[PDB]
Amino acid sequence: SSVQTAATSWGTVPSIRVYTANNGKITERCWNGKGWYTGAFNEPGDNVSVTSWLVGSAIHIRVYASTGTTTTEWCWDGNGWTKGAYTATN
Amino acid sequence: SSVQTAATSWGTVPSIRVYTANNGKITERCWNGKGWYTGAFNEPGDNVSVTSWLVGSAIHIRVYASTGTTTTEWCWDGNGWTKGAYTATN
Amino acid sequence: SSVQTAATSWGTVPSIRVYTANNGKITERCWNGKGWYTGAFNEPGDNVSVTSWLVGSAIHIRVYASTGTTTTEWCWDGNGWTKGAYTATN
Ligand SMILES: OC[C@@]1(O)OC[C@@H](O)[C@@H](O)[C@@H]1O
Ligand SMILES: OC[C@@]1(O)OC[C@@H](O)[C@@H](O)[C@@H]1O
Ligand SMILES: OC[C@@]1(O)OC[C@@H](O)[C@@H](O)[C@@H]1O
Repeated sequence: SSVQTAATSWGTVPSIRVYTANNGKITERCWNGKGWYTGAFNEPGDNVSVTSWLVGSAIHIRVYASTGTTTTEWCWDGNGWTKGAYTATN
Repeated sequence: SSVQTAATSWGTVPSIRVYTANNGKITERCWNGKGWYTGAFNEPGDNVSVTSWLVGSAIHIRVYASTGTTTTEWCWDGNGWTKGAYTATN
Repeated sequence: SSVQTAATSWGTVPSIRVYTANNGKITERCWNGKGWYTGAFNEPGDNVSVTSWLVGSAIHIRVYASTGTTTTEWCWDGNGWTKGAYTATN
């Protein structure tokens, strides 16, 4: 009956991204040290998890969105979100 | 029917913090390389997620606790837990 | 009615591990920069969370699997998964 969140962060400011799944809809709230705002991420899912890493000063993000037994990976690589190649025989 | 956990860690020992939401109550078990113990975190929530970063050797933690459509951020910055400024129009 | 995932990553390639709990069974899909494959992790749980850290170039992983009010820690330290010492009075 409650929403579910995943979070990642990078740097020392830091930057934060919080993802929230809500009735099959996943949104993103972001923080970069000046204020909270709403991010470009809007994707279907009943559950979400996230991890992130830095390549120099480039941020790369992977969000794992799941409806039922199917799980989809979304990749941020600085040029808008794109679908990843993840798979599973759940 | 089961409890839900989130975890973060830092350093090389390392330090670990595991957060558990249980019937709207969120507790914290901690590890610093000598034994598991119970942490100062005790907050209302049906769901939890966490991220953390280091500023030199200072640890900063952000825990995201959710009941229903409302989500609250708690900040550790070395001086006890305090409420953060996170928001969302869920 | 949906599966639940947790994710961690390390390095710059990077390496990714995605954990999925599905009807009390937790599996692992892995990525090391050449393709997605299925990992050695197969453990009972209705919920999962993960964190990881590096000691030089050695990866250490901690997965937190939960059925009901009981929560179990599994440790990867380069020599196969082993049970950890975590505890809680949930
Ligand atoms: O497209 C980006 C990608 O190749 O990055 C590495 C892994 O996250 C893959 O699942 C993903 O498809
Ligand atoms: O008070 C600490 C704070 O400013 O830190 C950065 C963000 O986590 C904010 O949501 C939070 O309120
Ligand atoms: O056996 C490995 C271990 O000691 O590593 C540190 C902590 O994760 C403990 O819970 C765990 O048992």
